[PDB]
Amino acid sequence: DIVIDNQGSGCMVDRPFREAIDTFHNGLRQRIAKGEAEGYGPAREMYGLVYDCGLEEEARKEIKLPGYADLHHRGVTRFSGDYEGSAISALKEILETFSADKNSMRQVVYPKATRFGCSGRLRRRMDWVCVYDKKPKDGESFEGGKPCNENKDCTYYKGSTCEWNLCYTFFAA
Repeated sequence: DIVIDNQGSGCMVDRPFREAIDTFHNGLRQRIAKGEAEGYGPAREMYGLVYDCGLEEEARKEIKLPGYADLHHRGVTRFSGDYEGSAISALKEILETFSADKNSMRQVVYPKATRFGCSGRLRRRMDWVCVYDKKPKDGESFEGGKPCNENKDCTYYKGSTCEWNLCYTFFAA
Protein backbone atom coordinates (compact mmCIF):
# COMPACT_ATOMS: atom_id res chain seq x y z
CA ASP A 1 0.00 0.00 0.00
CA ILE A 2 1.42 3.37 -1.00
CA VAL A 3 -0.08 6.80 -1.47
CA ILE A 4 -1.44 7.53 -4.95
CA ASP A 5 -1.30 11.21 -5.72
CA ASN A 6 -3.12 13.18 -8.41
CA GLN A 7 -3.10 16.86 -9.36
CA GLY A 8 -1.79 19.98 -7.63
CA SER A 9 -0.98 22.07 -5.81
CA GLY A 10 -2.74 22.54 -3.71
CA CYS A 11 -0.76 20.02 -1.74
CA MET A 12 0.70 22.42 0.79
CA VAL A 13 0.31 20.20 3.84
CA ASP A 14 3.66 18.50 4.67
CA ARG A 15 4.34 14.97 3.49
CA PRO A 16 4.24 13.10 6.81
CA PHE A 17 0.89 14.74 7.72
CA ARG A 18 -0.53 13.91 4.29
CA GLU A 19 0.87 10.41 4.57
CA ALA A 20 -0.41 9.76 8.07
CA ILE A 21 -3.94 10.74 6.98
CA ASP A 22 -3.75 8.88 3.68
CA THR A 23 -2.44 5.75 5.39
CA PHE A 24 -5.15 5.92 8.04
CA HIS A 25 -7.79 6.16 5.31
CA ASN A 26 -6.51 3.58 2.85
CA GLY A 27 -5.16 1.22 5.48
CA LEU A 28 -8.62 0.96 6.99
CA ARG A 29 -10.24 0.63 3.61
CA GLN A 30 -7.91 -2.16 2.61
CA ARG A 31 -8.74 -4.10 5.79
CA ILE A 32 -12.45 -3.55 5.27
CA ALA A 33 -12.21 -4.77 1.67
CA LYS A 34 -10.72 -8.01 2.94
CA GLY A 35 -13.59 -8.13 5.42
CA GLU A 36 -11.11 -8.17 8.30
CA ALA A 37 -11.58 -4.82 10.03
CA GLU A 38 -13.17 -5.46 13.40
CA GLY A 39 -16.74 -4.25 13.25
CA TYR A 40 -16.99 -3.18 9.63
CA GLY A 41 -18.72 -6.23 8.18
CA PRO A 42 -18.00 -8.60 5.26
CA ALA A 43 -15.46 -8.31 2.42
CA ARG A 44 -16.41 -6.09 -0.48
CA GLU A 45 -15.36 -4.19 -3.55
CA MET A 46 -13.47 -1.16 -2.30
CA TYR A 47 -11.84 1.79 -4.05
CA GLY A 48 -8.66 3.24 -2.65
CA LEU A 49 -8.86 6.99 -2.23
CA VAL A 50 -6.65 8.91 -4.59
CA TYR A 51 -5.00 11.78 -2.72
CA ASP A 52 -5.95 14.87 -4.69
CA CYS A 53 -4.22 18.23 -4.18
CA GLY A 54 -7.18 19.97 -5.77
CA LEU A 55 -9.44 18.54 -3.08
CA GLU A 56 -6.84 19.43 -0.45
CA GLU A 57 -7.19 23.01 -1.66
CA GLU A 58 -10.98 22.67 -1.36
CA ALA A 59 -10.45 21.43 2.19
CA ARG A 60 -8.38 24.58 2.83
CA LYS A 61 -11.25 26.69 1.47
CA GLU A 62 -13.65 24.75 3.70
CA ILE A 63 -11.61 25.67 6.78
CA LYS A 64 -11.66 29.35 5.89
CA LEU A 65 -15.31 29.29 4.81
CA PRO A 66 -17.41 26.54 6.42
CA GLY A 67 -19.96 25.27 3.92
CA TYR A 68 -17.67 25.71 0.91
CA ALA A 69 -17.34 21.98 0.21
CA ASP A 70 -21.03 21.16 0.50
CA LEU A 71 -21.62 23.77 -2.24
CA HIS A 72 -19.39 21.73 -4.51
CA HIS A 73 -21.28 18.57 -3.50
CA ARG A 74 -18.40 16.99 -1.62
CA GLY A 75 -18.18 14.80 1.44
CA VAL A 76 -16.45 16.37 4.43
CA THR A 77 -14.80 15.13 7.60
CA ARG A 78 -13.34 17.21 10.42
CA PHE A 79 -11.00 16.30 13.22
CA SER A 80 -9.22 18.38 15.86
CA GLY A 81 -7.67 18.42 19.31
CA ASP A 82 -5.51 20.28 21.77
CA TYR A 83 -1.95 19.05 22.09
CA GLU A 84 1.45 19.90 23.56
CA GLY A 85 4.17 17.81 21.93
CA SER A 86 4.98 17.45 18.25
CA ALA A 87 2.26 18.12 15.72
CA ILE A 88 2.87 14.76 14.08
CA SER A 89 2.30 12.73 17.24
CA ALA A 90 -0.82 14.70 18.16
CA LEU A 91 -2.26 14.08 14.68
CA LYS A 92 -1.68 10.38 15.09
CA GLU A 93 -3.65 10.48 18.36
CA ILE A 94 -6.39 12.72 16.96
CA LEU A 95 -6.88 10.12 14.21
CA GLU A 96 -7.36 7.41 16.80
CA THR A 97 -10.02 9.51 18.47
CA PHE A 98 -11.39 10.29 15.00
CA SER A 99 -11.64 6.57 14.24
CA ALA A 100 -14.08 6.18 17.13
CA ASP A 101 -16.55 8.65 15.58
CA LYS A 102 -18.98 6.40 13.76
CA ASN A 103 -20.50 9.19 11.71
CA SER A 104 -17.17 10.49 10.44
CA MET A 105 -16.07 6.94 9.67
CA ARG A 106 -19.04 6.42 7.35
CA GLN A 107 -17.43 8.89 4.95
CA VAL A 108 -13.88 7.57 5.47
CA VAL A 109 -14.98 4.08 4.66
CA TYR A 110 -17.57 4.58 1.85
CA PRO A 111 -16.52 2.14 -0.93
CA LYS A 112 -17.63 4.47 -3.75
CA ALA A 113 -15.56 7.49 -2.81
CA THR A 114 -12.47 7.51 -5.07
CA ARG A 115 -10.52 10.62 -4.10
CA PHE A 116 -9.98 13.06 -1.26
CA GLY A 117 -7.67 15.73 0.10
CA CYS A 118 -7.15 17.31 3.52
CA SER A 119 -5.86 20.51 5.03
CA GLY A 120 -5.23 21.70 8.56
CA ARG A 121 -4.40 24.77 10.57
CA LEU A 122 -2.61 25.42 13.86
CA ARG A 123 -3.77 27.98 16.42
CA ARG A 124 -1.74 24.66 20.83
CA ARG A 125 -4.60 23.11 18.80
CA MET A 126 -4.94 21.62 15.32
CA ASP A 127 -7.96 21.54 13.02
CA TRP A 128 -8.24 19.30 9.95
CA VAL A 129 -10.85 18.90 7.28
CA CYS A 130 -11.00 16.24 4.63
CA VAL A 131 -13.00 16.62 1.46
CA TYR A 132 -14.16 13.63 -0.55
CA ASP A 133 -15.41 13.40 -4.10
CA LYS A 134 -18.31 11.22 -3.02
CA LYS A 135 -20.55 11.49 0.04
CA PRO A 136 -22.64 8.49 1.06
CA LYS A 137 -26.34 8.92 1.87
CA ASP A 138 -28.05 7.86 5.05
CA GLY A 139 -29.03 4.22 5.01
CA GLU A 140 -27.06 3.64 1.80
CA SER A 141 -25.66 0.09 1.83
CA PHE A 142 -21.86 -0.24 1.64
CA GLU A 143 -21.61 -4.02 1.14
CA GLY A 144 -21.24 -5.65 -2.26
CA GLY A 145 -18.97 -7.29 -4.81
CA LYS A 146 -15.53 -8.50 -3.77
CA PRO A 147 -12.04 -7.25 -2.89
CA CYS A 148 -10.22 -6.86 -6.22
CA ASN A 149 -7.46 -9.23 -7.35
CA GLU A 150 -7.28 -7.98 -10.93
CA ASN A 151 -8.62 -4.93 -12.76
CA LYS A 152 -11.77 -6.68 -13.99
CA ASP A 153 -12.89 -7.11 -10.36
CA CYS A 154 -13.45 -3.36 -10.04
CA THR A 155 -17.02 -2.71 -11.21
CA TYR A 156 -18.15 0.57 -9.64
CA TYR A 157 -16.18 2.82 -11.96
CA LYS A 158 -15.05 2.45 -15.56
CA GLY A 159 -11.28 2.69 -15.86
CA SER A 160 -9.96 1.05 -12.73
CA THR A 161 -6.66 -0.57 -11.70
CA CYS A 162 -6.73 -3.03 -8.82
CA GLU A 163 -3.55 -2.66 -6.82
CA TRP A 164 -3.35 -3.77 -3.20
CA ASN A 165 -6.87 -5.19 -3.26
CA LEU A 166 -8.06 -1.63 -3.76
CA CYS A 167 -9.64 -0.32 -6.98
CA TYR A 168 -8.24 2.98 -8.28
CA THR A 169 -9.83 5.27 -10.84
CA PHE A 170 -8.84 8.80 -11.85
CA PHE A 171 -12.04 9.52 -13.74
CA ALA A 172 -15.03 8.77 -11.50
CA ALA A 173 -16.47 12.21 -12.25
